[PDB]
Amino acid sequence: LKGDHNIRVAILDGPVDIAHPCFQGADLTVLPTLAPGFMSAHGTHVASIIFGQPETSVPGIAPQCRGLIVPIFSDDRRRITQLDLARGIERAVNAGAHIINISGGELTDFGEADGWLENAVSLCRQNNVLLVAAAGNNGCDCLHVPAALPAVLAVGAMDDHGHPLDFSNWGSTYEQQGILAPGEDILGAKPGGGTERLSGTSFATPIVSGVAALLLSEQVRRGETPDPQKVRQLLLQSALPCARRCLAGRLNVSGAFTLLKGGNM
Repeated sequence: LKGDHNIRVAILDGPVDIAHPCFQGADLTVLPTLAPGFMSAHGTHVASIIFGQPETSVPGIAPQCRGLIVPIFSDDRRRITQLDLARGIERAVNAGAHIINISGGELTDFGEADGWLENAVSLCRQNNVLLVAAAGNNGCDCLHVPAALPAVLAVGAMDDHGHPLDFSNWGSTYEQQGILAPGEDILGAKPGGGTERLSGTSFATPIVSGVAALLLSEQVRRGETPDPQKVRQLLLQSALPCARRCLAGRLNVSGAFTLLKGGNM
């Protein structure tokens, strides 16, 4: 119940401290940084939530999955453009990612995006790759991209008691394609060593990516072809009611696994 090395999860972000103790034993491949917001800038923390090893300072959700660390920057100090993100997504698709985790995003009018990014996200849809992205922390009837784009799984933040956090964005498109996941005081690794608990849709997002990876890993165990876009559908269909701030509902892992096996909740 800890993942499968045949299931590939990509982290698209800023720098990731792969020397952190929690990644000792993790199956992590770092794609090279190429020649010349969307970066959460919590790359180490985000990655640890999925791939942190059992018995280390950060136990991850899917420590047996194959991780791909994909830089979406050339220089970490420069604004990440939509083309920077698009190229990162394409690199992740080309590397065989099943799931692509984007803990960053930008606030928009109503989820519009320019051509490069729209096309990169459509490529995921066309190739059955699941993009999971942070809803944003503006606390309004608001949409981020890539979270609000077609076939993306948007992720909002709820507290320990299952209530939406006030900062988590709740624009209407999220009602069809967003779910709430734990996003208050989520444990993760600090670059340079140590750990910390942080709050935000950036941390809720990798929880969902990790759960999606576990669902795909169970498909493998069942002798079924991994199906990232069906997994998105199952996470949405199994989400529990809390009203607009609930999005499609609250992440429901047991319900998702029940639906995965064709059961009923």
